[PDB]
Amino acid sequence: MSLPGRWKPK
Amino acid sequence: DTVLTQSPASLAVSLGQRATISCRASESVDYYGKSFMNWFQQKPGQPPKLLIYAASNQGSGVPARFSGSGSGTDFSLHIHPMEEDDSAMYFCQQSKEVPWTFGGGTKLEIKRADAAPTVSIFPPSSEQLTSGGASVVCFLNNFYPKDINVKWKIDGSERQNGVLNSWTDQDSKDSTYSMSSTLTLTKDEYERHNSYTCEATHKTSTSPIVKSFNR
Amino acid sequence: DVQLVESGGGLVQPGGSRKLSCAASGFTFMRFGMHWVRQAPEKGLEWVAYISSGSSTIYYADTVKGRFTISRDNPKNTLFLQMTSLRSEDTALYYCARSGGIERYDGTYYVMDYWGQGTSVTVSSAKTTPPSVYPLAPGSAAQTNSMVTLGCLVKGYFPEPVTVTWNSGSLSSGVHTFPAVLQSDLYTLSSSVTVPSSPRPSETVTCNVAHPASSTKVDKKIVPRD
Repeated sequence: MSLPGRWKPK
Repeated sequence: DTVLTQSPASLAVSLGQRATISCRASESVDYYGKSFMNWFQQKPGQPPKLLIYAASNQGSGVPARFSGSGSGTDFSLHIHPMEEDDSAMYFCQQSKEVPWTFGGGTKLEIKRADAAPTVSIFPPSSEQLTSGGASVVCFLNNFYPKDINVKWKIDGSERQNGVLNSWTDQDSKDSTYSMSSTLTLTKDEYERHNSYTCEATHKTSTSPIVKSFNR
Repeated sequence: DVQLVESGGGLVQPGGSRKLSCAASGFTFMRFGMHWVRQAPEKGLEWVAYISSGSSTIYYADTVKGRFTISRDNPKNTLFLQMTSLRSEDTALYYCARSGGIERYDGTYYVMDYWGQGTSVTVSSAKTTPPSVYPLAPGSAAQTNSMVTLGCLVKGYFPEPVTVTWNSGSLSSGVHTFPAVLQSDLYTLSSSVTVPSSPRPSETVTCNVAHPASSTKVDKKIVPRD
């Protein structure tokens, strides 16, 4: 899932 | 927080060889099939530069000589072949959790042939004596390895107090080190002695290199 | 291309406040999350704070959480770090780094892909002091081969830094400016140069020392003793 400032799913 | 244990704290690798730096995470940094593990190169007096992101992906202007491997809590940065401008501080970092954490870093230096230092000694300047001060300086330039001991002698007697030392970082062209040592006394105490000596013991010899001057 | 320039650092008394700025250019600033990372003298990198592109998500380091405030002004392409209750342990070079997104078939992994040169923050109550500059000329028994080594001792200044040049930058080879050592709230540094023997004292050799914090600039000619 989305981890602010680290990982943003498509 | 997930703590990162980076080893070794420092290393010396010959040109052409591989330099591997390891980084252990206290907690797995794996997240959704990816490893949130990054590596930075920091040249002296320069900002850090991204090298590898996501454990094994090379950043923008990163040479193929820089590789990275690992997953979970086990990670390594590889540099092969090692080249001249590779001497620098390297840091691992995890981007899975907040706070973002970095390894302690490792100073990577070029292992070059042993070179003995060029020792020069300097007396207090007229202007400093006018001020009521007396610093004696010793420059030990361009040697390898970095390890070297300098003892100060006043009339043959070893002095321990009022002496400040400093080492330059491994140089860009010759990959050597340089050191500076200053002994500071007042003008009145300096004027109480005759001989001042800089004696340096370095791996390149048993007997120390000695420089001195008489007041 | 992408340029980040921090500013605003300097000496601050313990318990003091200070605002640092980070000027962005070469990219679409409003589109990237940004960070502040600090590096203490002889220390590793320590993450300080994060802010999303639109300021919705802000994250801080625990040791900074109450005293430091991160913010940005997208229209002005500037990132800020407001610092209050400064502690000696906040003394560090502060860098702003961009949070760059990298595209994958499944998402975008973020990492600090661009960093600035940084601003130095010294949290101390020691007083700003100009350097005393002294020439280091060979002693009487001045034996020497083809080259001669000279130098300058820059004693008792505060705080860092000091820039040292020789012959206004003409003499750039064979120069060693050693890192400053802090002894009793006063810094000291020295610099050496090796010039061919024939050039001294025939040609003049002088060190130019500037201490920004004090508006200091000094030229110090190395004249032969005697």
